[PDB]
Amino acid sequence: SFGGVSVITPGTNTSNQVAVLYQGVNCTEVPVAIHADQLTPTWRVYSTGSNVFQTRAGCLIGAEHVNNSYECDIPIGAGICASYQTQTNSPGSAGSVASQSIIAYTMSLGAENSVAYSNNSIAIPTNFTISVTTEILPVSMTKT
Amino acid sequence: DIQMTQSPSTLSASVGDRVTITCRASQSISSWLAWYQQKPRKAPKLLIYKASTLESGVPSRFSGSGSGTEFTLTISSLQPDDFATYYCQQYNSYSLTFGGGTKVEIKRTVAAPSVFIFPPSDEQLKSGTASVVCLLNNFYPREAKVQWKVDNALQSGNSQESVTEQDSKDSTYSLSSTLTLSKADYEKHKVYACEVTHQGLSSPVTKSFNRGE
Amino acid sequence: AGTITSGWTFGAGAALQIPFAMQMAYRFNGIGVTQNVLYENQKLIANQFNSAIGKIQDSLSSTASALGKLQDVVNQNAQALNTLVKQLSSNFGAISSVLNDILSRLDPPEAEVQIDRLITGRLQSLQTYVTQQLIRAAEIRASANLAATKMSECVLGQSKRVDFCGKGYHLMSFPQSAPHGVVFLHVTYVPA
Amino acid sequence: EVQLVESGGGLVQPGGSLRLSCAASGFTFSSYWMNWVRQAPGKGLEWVANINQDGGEKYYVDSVRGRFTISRDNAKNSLYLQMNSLRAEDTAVYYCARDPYDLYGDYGGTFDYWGQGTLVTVSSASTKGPSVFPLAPSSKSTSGGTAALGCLVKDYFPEPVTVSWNSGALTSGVHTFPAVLQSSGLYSLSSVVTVPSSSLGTQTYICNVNHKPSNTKVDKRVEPK
Amino acid sequence: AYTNSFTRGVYYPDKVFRSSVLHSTQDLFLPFFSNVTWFHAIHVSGTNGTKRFDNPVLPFNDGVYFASTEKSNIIRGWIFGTTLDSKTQSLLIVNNATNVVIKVCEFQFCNDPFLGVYYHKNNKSWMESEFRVYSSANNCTFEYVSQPFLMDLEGKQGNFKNLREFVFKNIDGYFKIYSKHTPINLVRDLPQGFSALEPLVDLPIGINITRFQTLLALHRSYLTPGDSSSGWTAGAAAYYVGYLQPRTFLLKYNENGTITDAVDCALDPLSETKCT
Amino acid sequence: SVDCTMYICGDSTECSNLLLQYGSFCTQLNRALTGIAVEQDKNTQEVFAQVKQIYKTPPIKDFGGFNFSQILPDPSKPSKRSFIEDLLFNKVTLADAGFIKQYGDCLGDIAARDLICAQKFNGLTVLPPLLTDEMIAQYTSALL
Repeated sequence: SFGGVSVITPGTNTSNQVAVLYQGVNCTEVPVAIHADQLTPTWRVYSTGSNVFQTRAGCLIGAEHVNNSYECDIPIGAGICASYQTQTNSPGSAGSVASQSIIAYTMSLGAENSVAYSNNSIAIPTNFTISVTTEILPVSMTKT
Repeated sequence: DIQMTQSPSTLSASVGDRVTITCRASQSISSWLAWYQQKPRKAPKLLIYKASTLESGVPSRFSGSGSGTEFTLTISSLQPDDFATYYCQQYNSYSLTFGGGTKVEIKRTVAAPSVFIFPPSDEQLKSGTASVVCLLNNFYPREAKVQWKVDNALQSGNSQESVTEQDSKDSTYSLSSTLTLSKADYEKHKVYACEVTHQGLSSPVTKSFNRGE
Repeated sequence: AGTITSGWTFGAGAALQIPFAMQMAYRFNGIGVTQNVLYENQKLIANQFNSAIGKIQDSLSSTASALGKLQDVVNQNAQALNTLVKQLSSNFGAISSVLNDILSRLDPPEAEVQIDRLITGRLQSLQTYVTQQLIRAAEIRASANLAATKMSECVLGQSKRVDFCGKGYHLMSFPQSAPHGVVFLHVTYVPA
Repeated sequence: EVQLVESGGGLVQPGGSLRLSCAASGFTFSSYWMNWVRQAPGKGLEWVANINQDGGEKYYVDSVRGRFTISRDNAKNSLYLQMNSLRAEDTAVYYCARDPYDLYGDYGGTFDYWGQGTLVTVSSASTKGPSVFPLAPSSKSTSGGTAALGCLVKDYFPEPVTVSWNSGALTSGVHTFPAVLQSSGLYSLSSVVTVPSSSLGTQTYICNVNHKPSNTKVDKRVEPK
Repeated sequence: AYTNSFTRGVYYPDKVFRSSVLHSTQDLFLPFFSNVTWFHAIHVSGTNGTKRFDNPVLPFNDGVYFASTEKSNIIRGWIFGTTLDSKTQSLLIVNNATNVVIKVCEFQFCNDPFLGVYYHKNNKSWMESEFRVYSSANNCTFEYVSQPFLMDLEGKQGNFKNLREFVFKNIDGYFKIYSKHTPINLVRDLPQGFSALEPLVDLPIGINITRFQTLLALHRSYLTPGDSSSGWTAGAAAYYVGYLQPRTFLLKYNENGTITDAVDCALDPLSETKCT
Repeated sequence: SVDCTMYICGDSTECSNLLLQYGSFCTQLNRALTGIAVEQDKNTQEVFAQVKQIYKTPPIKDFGGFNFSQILPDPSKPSKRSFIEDLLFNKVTLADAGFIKQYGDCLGDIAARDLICAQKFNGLTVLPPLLTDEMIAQYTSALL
């Protein structure tokens, strides 16, 4: 067994807690790869625990699996996406530092919808919007 | 150096409730923090050392925890004895520093103050000055406002006030306000009034007297 | 200027000055909505456009991240040059990475061998760099052609292609300069 | 009984010097660091100075550095603090406390034992006995209600002052307010007690004022007009 | 006991000046957030008596990072070498009150060597007059003498001020010295913060050193070889020792060429990312 | 994705030292392929992901007589995929699926009969696609 190791981290400005993805491996090999039994108890925590999530891509450690689906912040692979989220309850407070954590979940395709299809009905908009969006394209390289 | 900042500066809780005072160091002290209890005019007593070790003979109600830079002293079941100012200190590095101090007070039902006004004694007048005193007796909470009026004129810069420590039995506070004036000034005016506002009072209490009468 | 003043005509030939309100009326005509909609709602539409533009100022000002498409190009080239520059340091199996050293170090009969190692390697690195540039340049030129088409179709006129000019029934676009690239401020009609 | 008694407080003019001393008992004095901490009333507790068990190593807060010297006589079981160039700011209550060993470091226990304190006042004012004026009972209410009376102890320096009523006979309902430093620089305070209106005339009320620094004692009878 | 040596132990990897660039190098450094062993000095105490005077011999390993906060400069110097006994050359660095001398001789080391300044009762003076590192020496390869300097001779106890850090490594048989001295009066005892060490001296001795010992000093006490930590002891002082390990680091050179920060590459996965 | 070190040096200390002399060749190569990898994900997002919300068809098929049944996903079969597309998957040769290969099952001269396993041997790894097949179908369902 071998594979790539990719670190899923939020920006350093936000935090320094990370989650690691061991690509194309089973969770089993990571405790065996290093001698967890040999190591100190401080080291032992990292090998195994409830906080391990296994995915098709590999074994992701450091991220709690979540049922809820959200937009994909960072792509893991196999449809799993990781993000740094905390639920916050504070008055007039942005999500402040709290027990925050890194979560991994099946990336939400988006809010699912449905259309009331019928033989006899149409949906015609009453009002509209004039919007402006930005499309950016590179024109030229530096003339080296 | 390191600065320790406690919060809140003051708090009032009822008996039996849980109180939590926090202390925040400017930089990591590690475990080097201790807590002290101080009663009015008495010397401080050491409650906790190494952030969480109870000093011998200290009541078990007190406990202290901490991690990182932030530390907390909790009092599981507040008792009347507990009234005092509590200070955190960090022995981690020199110079040794104490926090500002948190004054704890026993919360009791609101009580209105009895108000009395005292005119200057004849003996005092013989000196130069006249001292008018206004006593506010046994009220809670501590916040109380006193305005002085000489023939319905507001007074400023001529008053001083003092407040007693919370009463042992009553858990109430008392306050004295003294208005000082020259003998000459005093003779000038007829009516001396003391106006008091407090949570306890639905309407203002004013006690007054006439100079000659 | 032509886009504001002349409508689409400035691409077709001599720019024919036309009053602006008249242009959008033609423009709305482009989507399948009659002229009356604009005038009947001219103030609000105008205001809505005005407020809309300001939003872009904030988004661009707020985050640089919007600019990633340009930034990576600059980043990539910088990286390519850095890598190209850094290669100079590699020994490539030669005793040393410095030409002047080798020259000072060895007589020609022996030196030729060592220098040769660097030349084959360094040239190969340079060869690698060039190939990358050609491929990368192709990508940019691909974008340029697209950019030209967008400028051609979107600026010069109202494009019919869905999702060419941005999500929605496209009104018009205002091209904007940028470093090593271009930015378009598409104005799109979206049903509310 | 581990005990620490401080002596030497008093009134001192600016520029003056004093030396306070703390006699210790109940433990092996030679083996421990001793410190001096001060509490200046408006401000808080402040750590003044520390001495190692050996007596050689000595540390001070910056404000005091030239001015104060801490020393100890183990045979004497006494600790001292000599102060110089006293400033008004040095006024405070000085406590001698037994400190922990710095070596403990991250696990420092802090000051285990403390003395009662010695009060030193730095002010230009001279010692002066208080004037005691009666606060006669005045109420605009029916009798039988409670009445308040008291004594005005004014213009004395330095603190402290002792106030008792009826020679300790009358405790309940007594409030002797903390003194305030007046603009003059002299101290003034009042002591009051609430009593039944019926008691006026029947009961004698004597306010006992004792000001040790001035060595004056006063007994004022408070009577209604 | 152990303390957290958060960031410290970084030094300029080479003589070369660099500016405004992030350069990566591999040398023997102190890994970040590594435990250091805290050694202590305790004055005589009550019956229990905490008193400690720790001068054990410690391992040289790859390299040692030594830091100390001294109430007074109790710690005069160090000893480096395998045996620390004669019949072999051993590095000896000691600073008398006057100057610093470095000497290779095959010294006859005392079982418990130390140095010292005695504090006189009559006057304030602190004077060093206890120097018992070795009985004798022979076949001395190299010796160096520094300039005069003034330090705290007298016995005092605590970690009030002086913070001194050193890095001792061997490079190609070279004995290297690095140092940084900053007062931590207000600063915490063994403080958290980052500082870079720069090379003071080069010692071309080429001594193979397995172990080293620190020599504490106080002249109030007399010394004889065979002195087993008896007699009076110096004021409280604490010193730390850590072990260097081969690790990669990314050093940040400021405009000045001063090393503002560093990243332990191996420390954690976050740190590894910074490395790439 | 390919690892230069294993590919060139595969478990040889004496080799890797020689590779270092080469300088930055590997880092760029690994970088180049990785750039390619992300691009593919970008390709799939851009192609399929055109719609924000994911639409689902109503239970009533009455499409004016137009018979969509073949094109719509067939709730039933594993993966809610359509009939016509189902054949499409069948016609092609999938490199591999499941992303899990028994290590032991693999070790000697026969496992390379299993080509992927052999590839697993020489540093050649296949990263999984970010958008899973099931996920891809949903878009195709929605766009439809």
